[PDB]
Amino acid sequence: DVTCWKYAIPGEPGGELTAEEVFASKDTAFPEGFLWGAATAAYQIEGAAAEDGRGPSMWDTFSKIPGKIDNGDTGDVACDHYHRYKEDVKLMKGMGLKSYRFSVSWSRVLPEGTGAINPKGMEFYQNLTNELIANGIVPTVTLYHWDLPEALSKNGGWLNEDTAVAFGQYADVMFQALGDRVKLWFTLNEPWTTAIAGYGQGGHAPGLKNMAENPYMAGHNQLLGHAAAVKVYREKYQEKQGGKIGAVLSTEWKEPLCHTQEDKDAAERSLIWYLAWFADPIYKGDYPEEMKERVGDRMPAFTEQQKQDLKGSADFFGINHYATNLLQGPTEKIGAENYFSDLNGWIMMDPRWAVGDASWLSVVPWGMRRLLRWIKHRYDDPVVYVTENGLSVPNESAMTPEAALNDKMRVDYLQGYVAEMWKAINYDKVKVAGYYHWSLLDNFEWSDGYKVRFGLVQVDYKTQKRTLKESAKVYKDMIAKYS
Ligand SMILES: [Ca+2]
Repeated sequence: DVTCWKYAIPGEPGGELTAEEVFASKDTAFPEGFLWGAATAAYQIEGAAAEDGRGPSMWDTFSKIPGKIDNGDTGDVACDHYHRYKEDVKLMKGMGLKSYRFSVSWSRVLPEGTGAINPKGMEFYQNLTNELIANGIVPTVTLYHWDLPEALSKNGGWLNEDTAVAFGQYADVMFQALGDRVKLWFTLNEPWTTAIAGYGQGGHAPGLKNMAENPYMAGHNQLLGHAAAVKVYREKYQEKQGGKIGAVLSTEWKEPLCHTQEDKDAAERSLIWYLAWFADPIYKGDYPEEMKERVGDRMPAFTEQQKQDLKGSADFFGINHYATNLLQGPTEKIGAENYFSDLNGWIMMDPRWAVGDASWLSVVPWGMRRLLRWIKHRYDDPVVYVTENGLSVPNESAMTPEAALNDKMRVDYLQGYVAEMWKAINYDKVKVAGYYHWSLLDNFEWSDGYKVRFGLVQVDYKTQKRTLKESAKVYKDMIAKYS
């Protein structure tokens, strides 16, 4: 008499409403001033990797090593956005985007990660910022989106607290240069992924392998980096510039496989290990107690000063979200030994769910609603920005370019997840203030290379031609309708 594979919540307001029904309703509206946007990251789109003074990032180093990137791809050229940024901004104007989320290449501004500003690098981000504002688009900026300067990577990267210090000094430089115009700052993008993929599994730069200790240490120093950047911002810039700052965290929604307390506990535990790992420090001042107790001497301890620096170090909750996982309570005692054994949960997908162009991307729109609601509950009703959400259409690169433009699945993903976001705003009272679709452009999808396509806008990498897909046009109409 144990119910499994049944995710509907009895009595949930709006639970049964389809995306079509949500958008057909005359009463469906979004908050005033809602920031409809799209997101990118510097290494994924800019190119010009070794021109105009840019120093190498650890992803330049990583991508040059045979076997690290699928199909031998690199970010050397990417979408050539460094040269073509004016055209890309005009595309965004045409779509009526309210806002754009981009990242700054740390090593384009500070080639060694510290020291002298590279004038042409700084000038690019000033020019990009001005171009956005001149075209009515609100610029929002990610300071760290994985392109750690190689010089810092060589000195231990996020396993070295020196990197956190350097990050704070870099944030300082960017606030001073752009903060008169940029009023929404994201410190780090997906510290989970940097820690696990970059330092734990080695699938991402810098390619290190240790799941017992490295993820927790890399997470630790990223958090210290966040605290340092926010401290600078609050003390030196915030009163004067009147902007806001926060982190961009990430997780799948974690849904219990069965209606048992064991599976409910396992699902909650995965949310803690993925998201609260970073958010409890930022909102409450320390790691979750259950993580400290489970992980023991493999979890670094914050000093008293660090806890003070971390508590309350966000003005909003940035969240990247794509997918949902089912969680099961293990039936045999799991030993705490490494990140995935520590969280004591068995992870799976419902085979009935559609998937994107990688196995991690399950298409489960209601996960968006449930995660947003979870965030509201745990972190005392913060301002929330959905800072990434999007779809890689399976085998899109093997389609004719013409067929790829008719991206019905991406249309359905956009509509579905936005409708469930709306439910969170309307029924669950989550204070969502913006939504940034991943991505404006097809781009360098890290270790998957260019084969995996997330764009609203198709890029022909041979000619660099941009072409709007169906989803871009649907998104344009959505934004105009709900201003
Ligand atoms: Ca200029």
